[PDB]
Amino acid sequence: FTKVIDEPIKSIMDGIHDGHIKKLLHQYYGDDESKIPAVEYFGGESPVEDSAVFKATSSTDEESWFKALAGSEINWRHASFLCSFITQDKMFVSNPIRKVFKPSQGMVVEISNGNTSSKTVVTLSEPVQG
Amino acid sequence: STRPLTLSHGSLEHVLLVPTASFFIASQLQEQFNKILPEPTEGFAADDEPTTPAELVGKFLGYVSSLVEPSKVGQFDQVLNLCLTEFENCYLEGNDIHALAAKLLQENDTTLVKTKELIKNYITARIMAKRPFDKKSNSALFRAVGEGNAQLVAIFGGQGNTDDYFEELRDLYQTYHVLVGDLIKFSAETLSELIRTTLDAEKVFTQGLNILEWLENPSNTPDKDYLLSIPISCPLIGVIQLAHYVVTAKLLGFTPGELRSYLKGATGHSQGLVTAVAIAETDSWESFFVSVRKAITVLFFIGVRCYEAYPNTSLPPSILEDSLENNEGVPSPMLSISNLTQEQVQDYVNKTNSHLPAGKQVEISLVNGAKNLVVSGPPQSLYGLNLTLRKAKAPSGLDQSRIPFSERKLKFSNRFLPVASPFHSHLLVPASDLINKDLVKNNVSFNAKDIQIPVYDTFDGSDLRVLSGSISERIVDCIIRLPVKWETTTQFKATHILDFGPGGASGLGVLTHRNKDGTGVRVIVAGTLDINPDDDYGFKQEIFDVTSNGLKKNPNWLEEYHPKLIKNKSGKIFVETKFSKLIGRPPLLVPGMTPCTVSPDFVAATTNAGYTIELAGGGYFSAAGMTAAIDSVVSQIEKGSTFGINLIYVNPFMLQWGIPLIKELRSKGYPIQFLTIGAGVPSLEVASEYIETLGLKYLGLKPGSIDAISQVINIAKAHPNFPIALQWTGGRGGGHHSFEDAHTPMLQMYSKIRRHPNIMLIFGSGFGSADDTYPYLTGEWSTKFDYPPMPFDGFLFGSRVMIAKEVKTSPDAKKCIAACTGVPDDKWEQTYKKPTGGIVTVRSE
Ligand SMILES: Cc1cc2nc3c(=O)[nH]c(=O)nc-3n(C[C@H](O)[C@H](O)[C@H](O)COP(=O)(O)O)c2cc1C
Repeated sequence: FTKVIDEPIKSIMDGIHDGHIKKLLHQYYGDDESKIPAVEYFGGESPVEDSAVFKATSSTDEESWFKALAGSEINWRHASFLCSFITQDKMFVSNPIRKVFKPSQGMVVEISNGNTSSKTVVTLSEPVQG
Repeated sequence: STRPLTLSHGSLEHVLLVPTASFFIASQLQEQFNKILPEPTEGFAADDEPTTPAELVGKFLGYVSSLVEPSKVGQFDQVLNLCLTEFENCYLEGNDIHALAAKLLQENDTTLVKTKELIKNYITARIMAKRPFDKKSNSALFRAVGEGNAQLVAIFGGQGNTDDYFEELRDLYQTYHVLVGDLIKFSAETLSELIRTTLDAEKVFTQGLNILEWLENPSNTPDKDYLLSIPISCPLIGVIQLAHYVVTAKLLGFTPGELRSYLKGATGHSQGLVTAVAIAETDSWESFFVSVRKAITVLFFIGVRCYEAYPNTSLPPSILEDSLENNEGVPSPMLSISNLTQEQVQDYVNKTNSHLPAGKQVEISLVNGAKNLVVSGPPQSLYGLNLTLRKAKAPSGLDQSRIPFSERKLKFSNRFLPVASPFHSHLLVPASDLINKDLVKNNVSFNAKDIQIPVYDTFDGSDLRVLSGSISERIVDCIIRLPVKWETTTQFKATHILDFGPGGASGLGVLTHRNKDGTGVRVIVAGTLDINPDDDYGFKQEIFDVTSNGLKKNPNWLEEYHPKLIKNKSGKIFVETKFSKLIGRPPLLVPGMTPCTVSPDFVAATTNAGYTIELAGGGYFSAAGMTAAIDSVVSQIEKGSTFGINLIYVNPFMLQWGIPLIKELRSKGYPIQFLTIGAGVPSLEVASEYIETLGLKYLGLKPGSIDAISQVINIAKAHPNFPIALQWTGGRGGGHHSFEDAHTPMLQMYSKIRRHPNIMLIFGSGFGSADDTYPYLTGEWSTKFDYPPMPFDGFLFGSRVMIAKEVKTSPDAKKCIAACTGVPDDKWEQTYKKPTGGIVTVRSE
């Protein structure tokens, strides 16, 4: 398959990806790009309600807690509570939204307009001077 | 009003709220039970001694039920009725007895025998308290079959599964006395009648067929070599099978006909087929005994006339000694051969049949798999074949890793089955005529209209309902002379299979499971109660469970690892695999290559195209040199772009600066997404170090062989939440390469790999185009080898990218690469001798 000299690496790899996409469209999506499901962003998936309220305790499981805070829809809240990394210029530091909302006794997260990404507001509240 | 009654045994204890109106009676028993109950030891490891509270309350139900008698109403009835109702409310949370039994085995330090004792006690208690199993259980499986989410097929085994088949009948008679007791006694009077009715029966039954006496007193039971003889083993294996069917019906509150109507179809390996036609005629508990009489009678005459046609003669002591001191079995009339093809075996039997006359020839009798056959014939003849085989096989502890795949001497196993007749052979043909006469003299005919479900013929896989001729005559023919093509008869489309047959985990169930792995079929072993640590097949408990543990499905690889398309908001379409889903970009990678990916210009340029690429540590000799390459990669890639790093495991010098550097650079947050470890797989303690310390998203491993894949699977099991990228490459790959085929190792290892949801499974060696990779993406590649589809999660492209514009490879080297014609997969191994397609193999330092 090594025949054409000086083919750009983008063109070889895209050639292979776009090859598969054309065969997978033909076989499993009757040649129709409209049948392809859409997400906001594709990635960061581990291989393993409008107005809600979540009271954390000492027993509250981290993973369950962030899955609830994140919501079902793929959008900025999903990223915010499930991305393990964010970027600072070119560096990849720990996600500070998952550090701040890390569950513990007293914390109370209220989600408002959960079903509309553009207007959702997550509001963490803790006991401050009683 | 009510008074607490403390019944105990050392540390374990249970409180029972007995009403005061019948308290004096419950205390009478409490004392009497405390006498028979032995002294409490440490860990309760001794026999006839409870190990959990549940066992103790069991024992108490067993003791109370022994004094009670069901004919007349006693004083103790009102205590049994209550103490039982306390067992139900405390320990059986709606579930059936078997589901508790199972739960006590895996959690607590209970032995199998104690659990069997606990089930007996509960079942006896239930029956003798005048509370029969009348109501239909809420078993998840039989719920799902009513709805249409499950399709049940029943299979019945036969001969050559265990030597100690009688222990299964002894276990049924003990543990389920009250359920099967009536069946087993009827089968014993039916056999005793057939012996005195038939002319020369008693001549074949030298030590009688008083099975009742053998079940009561284990001392009066004849030796195994008499029980194994087909005139006994035929009808008794039928009885065992019908007893498991009854139990299964009676604990589900179904009539036979009801349980038969839940089955899409039945079928049976060898004499199992007689049982399979027997259950398919059943309707009610009243007319169950005419369908049993027919089955037992057929198997009785098959077992007698086949034994009269070919009795087992004394084998020369020279042959018995040669077989034992060559790690083979005792020569019998059936020789299993594992891990050879049917053509390869039919070769060796055609060599061995040329030298032998007509009446001593061997034939292939059972085709249980692609690579799992059984040859029938005279035992001396099969010892012949076995001498012709032991010179052709490699020792089982030979190292063939350094030998190219096609030159490797084929290794296999060959044991003799524990069976005393050559079923499915020309030797038994003379018996056929005699059997067809004994079936019309005893009025035993199977009629096509009375058979309510399809029963699959073991030869061609056809239904026996659509037969023009006699069904009995065909079933006999299928057992005595026609071969069994098991894969051809199990072409039915079912989700669940119930193995009723004898042998449990060694039986027909587990074999059917190996044949059908990855097609989304779950086998349940309906006879044996036990635990499977793998959980690939289920046991008796799974039939009766009412929770979500009753309907467990097996992974269908084509549906579960189907490649999909997806698009993001910007409308860029991606191929969605387990791998691409993680890395958020197309499931193609440029693996680490010295010197192709040592260039920070080519790593940036591929990372910027939007593809994973490993920077090759092979081109670097210090942390300082690598650090300055990484800094150059970062400089050229966009914000949020990442890349990997390839380290060589057989360069310890390069790991002892590389691993600390990766750890340091990730602590400052450099965009190193993953580490790949080339040339061998790290040990568990080293792999655990890399996973937990290095701050990586996933870890690439590049297993050479089967043992290396098993070592990757062990690393994955240790860190079940951490993604492992198992980059499988055949030896046909560029650079340092193994001796292994690309396909054969994945066909063996793909199921074990897919048990572990954190292994992303990449395929390399010999790819350049969408055209050649697509079959690996959709899993059709494995349908050429007669396996179920095995889709892959991603691809790696080494050789293919060496002539890209951005690669530093000199112009005249690129011309020299592009001029190589290459060769197809089947030729590649020729590189070990001579220049094949412009490419050759040489040895490193
Ligand atoms: C030129 C070249 C250099 C390689 N260098 C390395 C290396 O440094 N480390 C490693 O694990 N594999 C290395 N490999 C093997 C590849 O990572 C991969 O196993 C192989 O390229 C895939 O086979 P293919 O070349 O037929 O596409 C190299 C392969 C080639 C062709």
